[PDB]
Amino acid sequence: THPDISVDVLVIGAGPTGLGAAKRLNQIDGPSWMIVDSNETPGGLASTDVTPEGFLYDVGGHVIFSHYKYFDDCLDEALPKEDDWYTHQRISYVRCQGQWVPYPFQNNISMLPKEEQVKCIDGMIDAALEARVANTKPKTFDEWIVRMMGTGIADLFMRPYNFKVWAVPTTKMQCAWLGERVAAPNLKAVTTNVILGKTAGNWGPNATFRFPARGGTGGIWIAVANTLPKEKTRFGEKGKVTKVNANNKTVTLQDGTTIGYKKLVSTMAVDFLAEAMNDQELVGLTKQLFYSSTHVIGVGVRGSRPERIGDKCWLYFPEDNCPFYAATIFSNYSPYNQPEASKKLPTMQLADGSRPQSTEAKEGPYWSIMLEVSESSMKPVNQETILADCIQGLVNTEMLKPTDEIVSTYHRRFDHGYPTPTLEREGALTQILPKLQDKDIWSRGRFGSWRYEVGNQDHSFMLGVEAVDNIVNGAVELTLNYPDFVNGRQNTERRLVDGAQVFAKSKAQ
Amino acid sequence: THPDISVDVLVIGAGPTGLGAAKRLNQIDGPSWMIVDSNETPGGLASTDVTPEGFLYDVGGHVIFSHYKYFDDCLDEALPKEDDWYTHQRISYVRCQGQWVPYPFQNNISMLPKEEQVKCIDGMIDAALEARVANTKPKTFDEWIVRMMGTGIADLFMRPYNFKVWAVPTTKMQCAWLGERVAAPNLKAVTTNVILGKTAGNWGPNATFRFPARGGTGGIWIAVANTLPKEKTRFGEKGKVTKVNANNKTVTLQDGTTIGYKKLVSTMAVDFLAEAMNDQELVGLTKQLFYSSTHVIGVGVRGSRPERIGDKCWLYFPEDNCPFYAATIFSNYSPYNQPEASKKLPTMQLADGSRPQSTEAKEGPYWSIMLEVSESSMKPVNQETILADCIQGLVNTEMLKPTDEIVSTYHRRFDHGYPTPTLEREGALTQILPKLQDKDIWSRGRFGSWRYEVGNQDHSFMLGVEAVDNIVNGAVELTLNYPDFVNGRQNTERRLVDGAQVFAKSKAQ
Amino acid sequence: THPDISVDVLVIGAGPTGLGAAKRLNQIDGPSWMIVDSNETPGGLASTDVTPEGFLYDVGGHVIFSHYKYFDDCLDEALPKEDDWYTHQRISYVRCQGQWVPYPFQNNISMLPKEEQVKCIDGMIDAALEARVANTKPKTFDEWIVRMMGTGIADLFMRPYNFKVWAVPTTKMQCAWLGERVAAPNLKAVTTNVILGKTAGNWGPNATFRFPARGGTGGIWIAVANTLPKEKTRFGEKGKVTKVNANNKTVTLQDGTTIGYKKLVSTMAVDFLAEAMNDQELVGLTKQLFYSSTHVIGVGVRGSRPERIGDKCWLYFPEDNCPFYAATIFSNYSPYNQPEASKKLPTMQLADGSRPQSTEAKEGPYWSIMLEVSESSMKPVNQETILADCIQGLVNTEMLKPTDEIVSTYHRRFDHGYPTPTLEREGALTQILPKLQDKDIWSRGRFGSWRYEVGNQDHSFMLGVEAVDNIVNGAVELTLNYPDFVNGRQNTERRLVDGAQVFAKSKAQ
Amino acid sequence: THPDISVDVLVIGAGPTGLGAAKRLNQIDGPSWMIVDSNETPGGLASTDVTPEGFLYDVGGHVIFSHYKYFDDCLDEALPKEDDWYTHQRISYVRCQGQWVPYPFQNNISMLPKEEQVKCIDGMIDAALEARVANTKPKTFDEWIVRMMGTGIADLFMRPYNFKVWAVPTTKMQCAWLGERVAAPNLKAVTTNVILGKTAGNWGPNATFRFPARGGTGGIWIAVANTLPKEKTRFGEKGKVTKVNANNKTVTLQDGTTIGYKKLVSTMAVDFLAEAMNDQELVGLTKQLFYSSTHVIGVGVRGSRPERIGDKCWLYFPEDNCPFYAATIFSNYSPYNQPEASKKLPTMQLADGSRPQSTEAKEGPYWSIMLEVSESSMKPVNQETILADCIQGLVNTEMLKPTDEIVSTYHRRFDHGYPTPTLEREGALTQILPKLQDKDIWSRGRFGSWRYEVGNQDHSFMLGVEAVDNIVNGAVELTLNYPDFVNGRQNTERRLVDGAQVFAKSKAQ
Repeated sequence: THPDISVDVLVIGAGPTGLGAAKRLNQIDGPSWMIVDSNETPGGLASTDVTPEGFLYDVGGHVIFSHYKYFDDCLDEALPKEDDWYTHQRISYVRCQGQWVPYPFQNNISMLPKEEQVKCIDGMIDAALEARVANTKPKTFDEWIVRMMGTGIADLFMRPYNFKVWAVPTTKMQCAWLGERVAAPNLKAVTTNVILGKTAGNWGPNATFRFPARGGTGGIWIAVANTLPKEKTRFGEKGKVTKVNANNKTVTLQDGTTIGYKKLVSTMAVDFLAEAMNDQELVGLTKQLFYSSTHVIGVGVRGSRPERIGDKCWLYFPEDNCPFYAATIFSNYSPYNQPEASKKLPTMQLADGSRPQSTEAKEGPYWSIMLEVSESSMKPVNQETILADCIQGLVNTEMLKPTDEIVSTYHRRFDHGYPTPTLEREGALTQILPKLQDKDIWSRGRFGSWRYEVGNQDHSFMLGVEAVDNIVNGAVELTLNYPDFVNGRQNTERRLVDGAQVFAKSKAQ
Repeated sequence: THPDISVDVLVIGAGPTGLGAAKRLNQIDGPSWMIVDSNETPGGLASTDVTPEGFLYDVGGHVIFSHYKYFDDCLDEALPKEDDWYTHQRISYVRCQGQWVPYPFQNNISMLPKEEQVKCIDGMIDAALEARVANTKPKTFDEWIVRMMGTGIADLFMRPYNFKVWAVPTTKMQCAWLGERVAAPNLKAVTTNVILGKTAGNWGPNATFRFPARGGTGGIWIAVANTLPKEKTRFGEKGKVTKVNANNKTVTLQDGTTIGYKKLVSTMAVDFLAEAMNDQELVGLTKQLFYSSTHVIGVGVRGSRPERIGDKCWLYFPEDNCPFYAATIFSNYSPYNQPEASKKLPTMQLADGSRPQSTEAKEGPYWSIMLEVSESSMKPVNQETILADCIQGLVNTEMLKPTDEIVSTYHRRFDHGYPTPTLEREGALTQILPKLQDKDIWSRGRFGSWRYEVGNQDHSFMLGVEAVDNIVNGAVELTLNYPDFVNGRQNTERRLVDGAQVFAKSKAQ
Repeated sequence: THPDISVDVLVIGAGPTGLGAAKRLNQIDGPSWMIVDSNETPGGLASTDVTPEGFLYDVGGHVIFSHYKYFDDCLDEALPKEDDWYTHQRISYVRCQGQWVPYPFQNNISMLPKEEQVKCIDGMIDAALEARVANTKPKTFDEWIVRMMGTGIADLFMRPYNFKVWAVPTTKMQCAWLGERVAAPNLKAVTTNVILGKTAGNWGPNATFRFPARGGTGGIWIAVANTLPKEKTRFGEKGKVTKVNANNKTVTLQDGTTIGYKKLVSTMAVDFLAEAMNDQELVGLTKQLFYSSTHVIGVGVRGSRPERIGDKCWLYFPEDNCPFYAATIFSNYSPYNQPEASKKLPTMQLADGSRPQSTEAKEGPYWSIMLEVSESSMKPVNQETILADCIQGLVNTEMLKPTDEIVSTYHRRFDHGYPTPTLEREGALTQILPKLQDKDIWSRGRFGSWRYEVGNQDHSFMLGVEAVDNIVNGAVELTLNYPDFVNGRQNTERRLVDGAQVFAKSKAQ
Repeated sequence: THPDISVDVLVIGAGPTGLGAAKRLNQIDGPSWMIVDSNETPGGLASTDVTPEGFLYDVGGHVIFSHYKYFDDCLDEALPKEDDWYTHQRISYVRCQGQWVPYPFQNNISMLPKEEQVKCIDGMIDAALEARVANTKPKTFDEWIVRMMGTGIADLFMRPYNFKVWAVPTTKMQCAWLGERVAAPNLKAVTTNVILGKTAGNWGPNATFRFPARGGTGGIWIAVANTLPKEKTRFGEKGKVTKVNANNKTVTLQDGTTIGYKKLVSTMAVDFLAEAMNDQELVGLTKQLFYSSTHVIGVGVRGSRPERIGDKCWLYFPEDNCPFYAATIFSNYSPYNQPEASKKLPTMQLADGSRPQSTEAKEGPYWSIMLEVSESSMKPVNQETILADCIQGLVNTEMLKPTDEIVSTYHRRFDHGYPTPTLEREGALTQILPKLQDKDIWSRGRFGSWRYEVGNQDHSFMLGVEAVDNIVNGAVELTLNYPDFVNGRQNTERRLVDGAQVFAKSKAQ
């Protein structure tokens, strides 16, 4: 038959990965193509939302660090101005027994109760002598942890937190994925630091980072999308992909529109990929993976930001006094993530969950905090409770005086929050992925790919870019198959203008 | 002034590297490009010779295990017919103590005296213990050897072999360039062998391969080149470059003709290049590294190839029982390497260097042997003595009976035969190579990029290809920059058919 | 009341230990004393028995190696003549898959099937690399074995044999006791030996050893006893100790004789000790110990000793084709352990368990073999079967041709054969022994002490000696509390004549 | 011809050792003997001396730990009175850059400058790892030291100090003398104690030594000496032994007396013994030995035990500002180690060594510092300076304010202070001792038998007892050839009254 229309290449989804695709597609501009999204608003998970009260919230505190000069090119193109951006220094703390413990946890043991210090140092000495003897390799993530850290830190922080974040015990996932993320401590220097009750806060992927002036992180993907030809895109219920026939290389939509493709690029969750294909084998295979749902909770609050807080960017919570694994001061990122002091809002409620004295709308400055709470079969959540539970956690954490006035409340639940790096993961993937490609499909994304090592924004955008560049110029996908490689380097070669483009506009003479 | 000719990208040299340039270049066909070469006949050092007596001798008799599907693509495009190729499993030997020992060396140690067996093993056991206890690595190749090998093993085989082949010790070499080239010995495996007296030859990158029926290894490049647009090529006095004006982007010839270039790809020897553009910073740099000059000697011999010779291909010579560092049975490769069975040739003279009984021209069939030996300031050779001593060595090594009739002989020598991986090499190259791109020069190859880790035909051709792909599409050269990457993988993505090509075709409608 | 008689010191039992006691007691001569034994014939387990056919058998092949110059003194005194003794070289073999494998097993792997050789060498390489990493210590005997030897030899020989001997799995006993007994292999030299198919038979406690001219090893203790005052001794049913009251320091006998003592020395089995004391606590404690019963089997056989046998002294049987753990050629030791060739005996039966072809008494020379079979709750035995089962095992071991004529048969069962070095042993002893001493009692012996490390004849005799010397001169008991000490040395200080004795006879002037 | 008298045993020298040997000679009371010394006084070099002002000083901080219940027996007997006993908890410090640091110095590193802290700590880390791996053995004292400490603590105590006290580079001394303990730096302890800045030292509740109420350790000597019948002693210029003929077993006395002996115990310096016996070989051999020459200097001071002094016992000095390796406050051991408060004495000099402005003789109370200065040809000393040195450096360490008043001075240089544990010491000893012993000579002593491992008063004493009881009771000399053994145990077995003796006494009935 005749597909309603046909291109050489079809990109499904408007998130960062889909947009990497669209960006290189558009840049080379050799082949027929176009991109679709169920969302009239592009950016997917990387997008932003807002409360009627006027407070903005990302999906869980998205911050920028990139290994890609291409990614950076695209960004600077979409937000070219100096003031389109704010530049911040990473500030991280961990809440343990009343303390704010500077990240990395390790050398900051100095700030601990001396007894817990003792425990940590002990377990760590054990791990050190033991490691001295190793040819071999860690099996589980847990095992890895215990190996690089020691049972003191393991029991104290690592385990409880990492379950709080992953919604599964650290024993049940693997250690393959940790290369530039998770910190492995050096005993000698830790001893030293503790001796001196001093800190080293310089390490981490985040030394400096930047944030969009206004519009939250969703503004990046809006601005980025704006750069494309519009008739080459469809977002809305017209963008919703209902069905896939990989044998006809055709896709059916919500409106029953049909589309042909020579090749396909899909950023949508691979399980839904399969479900939409009606491929029994494939779905059976995709069920083998695991993921965690995220609940995002922001809070509007009245009054100029407290002194107890200040320059703190985001931070973590191992203890069980709070439902959330992490939290973020959004106000610190820019002035535009919350309304203006000048504007008058009424107090929604007291931090202790009580009526304010009255109903009047007053102004003051304000501030914003965004915390995230995980859910899975091993760690469920109750929706109604969970919000109040969070606010409570804030109380308990010495975050808010119960006297504090809550001006705003935000809650939303995301079904696929995280690819879960379980042990079964590589077994399932190494099956799924190549299976797809032989059908001429590139599944890439936080979910399309399902590799969390690679699940950051630049990572995704570059998964799209690479998938494309492979489909055209036969480029290998390093972001995909060689994460430690891509992460362990600055990638300078690929730019938004390539010698091809240069020599074409050269040819124009 | 304007120059006589101008290209987007200028390619110098017919070396497989350069031809990789011209091939990818032509394929994409985006910018203007050409190739210019001194030699009238393509392939350069990959090109083949024949004695006045009708025997073919390559330069070394190069054989193939290929890491490049694109490569095999151009090869199967140049040789689309069935009979075009012959295929063989590898037979490799090592000459010590009146005994032929197969590769890999150590397992087959069972063919040695139980005494030499003993000592070797002991070196290997000590080495094994130390091996379990080191966390660290070798500065030098020698330390490398002794480390994963042991002494008896080393002295018997490794150190001497590498002297004969490099014209240098094992101590003056850096240890970083291998792990493809040589096996990882399991003292266990070696033992189980020695225990049983069992024979298995499995190891090496030489595993199985193809050889051109006719033309030797040079016909390949003849063909592959004849697939290029002719106006895009110059080989002869019309092709020789007398000078390079580096910042004028201009190139000057032996007939006087001139070329400006947007990009410059040199496969030409990096030192040669240095003096050529006449810059003493660069020439000082280049001269910071020296090389081993190589001697190639082929020889034709009368009658059915002997009882002893049989299925063997190439052989290693650690012992001082001769001059030559290694040899090849060239006739083994193809039936067409030697003159026809029916052709009559007289015996030029006996393997014992005396005169023959019959100055008569008779036939038998003929077999051909071809061996190579290096030379340098620290391992000199005599130009007049060499040949004689080679044939002598043939007799000794039990290649020959002095009764044997020499039908033909070949000798020729190349000044730059091998890049030598000095401990000083990268420290220098990290200066030499980078600067060229500041001038827009990709100097790639064996002697172009000076890395034998990627030294071989398919590799060099690849340095060219990738230099192209980087110059157009901004790919990174993992061949040049990252050897173990490309080597430890099969690279399936890059090819003679890519999306660009395909959709040029499709859209043509 | 009045004990029938009273001495200062009472020794119970005439075995080697008891005799050590009596010997030093007598030597010093200071205190009142005497010694009693249930046995009209002294020597206990160290004694000898004889078949009506005239073949004598020890209790399981007792051979002499001593660390004690005092022991040696006593011996030379009792058997002062040159010809009272024979001097032999230790010859030991192990039956594995048809081979006679020279002791020590390890380096004699050369004589093994090359495949089993492989296995052994492998397990051993493992154990070696693993041991290279150890600070730590072996827990069980099994663990010890596997550590020093490797899983090849472990599975092959050590495990099955050691259960065959101990009547308990190696896992269930401790590695504390092995210092000069059990051999721990050196990989390097083992490899070497195997490469050369050669042997090293020089190690062991036994390099040379001696045997009593006539009378078996019982003759030693007969002579040794003869050396004492007779009225100072009681052996018979007049020597049998029925009861002990440690509170009265009095002992009652079979005849109801009663005896007082200031101190007591007891070589009798400590469990029977406690049972005889009627001490509930004690017995409860002594039940915590384990031991193995021994069945001793000798064989009279007709005809001059076979060539297959020769100089072989004794040897071991890991395999399950035979009931017995060990066997000895008694004929080799002395000509007097079997009757004289000149004497005519009838054939009792065929080696295949049949009737001879006549009942007539014929002479020939003869020969003797003494094998031992263990018993315990984990390895029981059937009395009647077990003999014929043994003869059978001989047939199967290529010991006797079924055609061989059996002249003589010996069988006897010993309830306490061995102290079993179970893991529980030290826990039990450290409770039992000091408990005893506070009652002024020294329990010493193979069974009085229950320490097998110390369970050899010289060990025993010296346990008696030391216990005494302690009870008088405040000597420490090194044989007892410091076995590794006594064993790792030649003990030259203590003699049969001491300075005291010399200076007393000096005082006689 | 004839000796003026004949003994079985001749003991040369009245010091601790001679006294031990004698003590058992009588203990046993089997044979005849005589004991001699050239001094009217028993006690040799373990003694005490008294000043004109009535101060007194032991010979170097003689302290109580006995591994021997026998040694104790002798004591308790000698000095019956509890009111003759003074009991002191063990107290110890070291002077480090102004600091008093509780033994062990390791665990108290906490009191130190932080730079030096981490220094020591990296030292111990590196050490604890390399040691983690060690298959090998330390060939020097120093070697083993660093293997214990890590270079940090290594530098900061034992190198400069142990050279201070040993007067030889510790790299020139064996570590073997410290016997069987593995040099396994204990990191967890140091680390933790360092975290806590927690001070932890010497030992208490328990660590203690008793001291004679009056008359010092010479006082002890006379105390237990008097317990002998007088006739068997020769003491004075009279007892002095001027010649040794081991052939006739005659010792020629000073007065012209000569004495025959069956066996000989001689505690005078091994060398000097070789001189007296005029043995050339043994002279040339004793030439091989080494040892240090010692200076003892005590000080009278005015006033009551000071602030910085406290109840502290004795302390060490690694630094170069003071000549002594150690000093003990005698004041605390017995109130009688100094004149009575009411005694009236003049003041010699001022702590800084100025004139007492008043030369009147007044009372006040007093206290006492003894200290010790090392000498070798490696570390020569100056008699003149030395007193004033220990003075100054005493102020350099702030043991005095320059005003502190000195009531008296004691100085003496003891020729043979210490035998040194050089590597060569066993090369000498092991040869020399068998030589002598076979002459029927037991040469035991500080410099008689030469081993610091067992150098204590109790070690000497019991080495003599050991020897004698060898000759008579057939006893091995454990404190002799097994200092690891004797030093590692509770030796309860030999008492001053032995069962033998108790039985002899019962037969006195």
